[PDB]
Amino acid sequence: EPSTVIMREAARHGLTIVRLQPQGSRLSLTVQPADFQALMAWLDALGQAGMTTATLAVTAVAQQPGWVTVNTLVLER
Amino acid sequence: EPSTVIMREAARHGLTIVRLQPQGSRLSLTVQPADFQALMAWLDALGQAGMTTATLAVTAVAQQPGWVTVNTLVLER
Amino acid sequence: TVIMREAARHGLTIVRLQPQGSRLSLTVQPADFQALMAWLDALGQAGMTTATLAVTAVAQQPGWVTVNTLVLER
Amino acid sequence: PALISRLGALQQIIDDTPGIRLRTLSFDAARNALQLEISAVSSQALEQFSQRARARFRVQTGEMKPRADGIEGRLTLEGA
Repeated sequence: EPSTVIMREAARHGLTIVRLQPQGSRLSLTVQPADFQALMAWLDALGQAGMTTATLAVTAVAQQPGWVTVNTLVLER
Repeated sequence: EPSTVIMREAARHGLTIVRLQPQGSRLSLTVQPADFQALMAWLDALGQAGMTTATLAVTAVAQQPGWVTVNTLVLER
Repeated sequence: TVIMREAARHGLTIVRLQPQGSRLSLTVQPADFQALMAWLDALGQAGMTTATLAVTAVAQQPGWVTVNTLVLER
Repeated sequence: PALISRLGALQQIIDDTPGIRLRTLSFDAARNALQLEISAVSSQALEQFSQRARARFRVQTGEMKPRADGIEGRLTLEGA
């Protein structure tokens, strides 16, 4: 169940999902500013569960060392 | 957008959503152990936004004075 | 035993009084809940506690309940 | 929302009373039934610190049906 695995792992890595909207066989996610390390751990975990990262665009937060905004994120099964 | 408002308010009250699965006009939520007061504040906020609490079952965490596990939670519009 | 004397002191009645060893199973008439609690709390003083208590709030009741089950001990 | 909104303070003033604790709570809008389950963490505090509590209900828009007590550090309320 794709949405459930996304959300469970999100919580496990200290991330917060705001939006979870499909656009045909792929899900567009909106995520709160995050520790980049945690973000990668999360996406890596999802990869192991059969959801691959289709698109990912992130920008560093100034002035927060280690943190990024997730500008685009699209997952696919 | 119902899922988005639920999740944004959840974060605003220190709560973590793990599962968000519809039945139809009602959404079954799975929620991590929570401060009961925060839970109610959250549900009350959602009530003001037009999603009312249809079902709620909680049990106290025996070693944590203000905290509960959320056994069941179903919202309806 | 002063169950009956205290009952009268708090208004309304015990109907049936069957022991089953150190515990007494009571049937009690519909009562004002506050009066019932005053009564049981009085019985609590000097010994004799409420072991079991099941009540329903009889419809059209500013404070009244029927006593479905009641068992005292000590 | 006299039903939902009165949970919380209801939880607190219960949990605040020296001797007892809200253990379990259930609400079903459809069945209009609020099942409470209060427990003891002592030895006769569930009768003492209780008479009081039925003054707290019936000062808003209440729901009180039965109240079962079965001394398993156990008190089962229904606000239906």
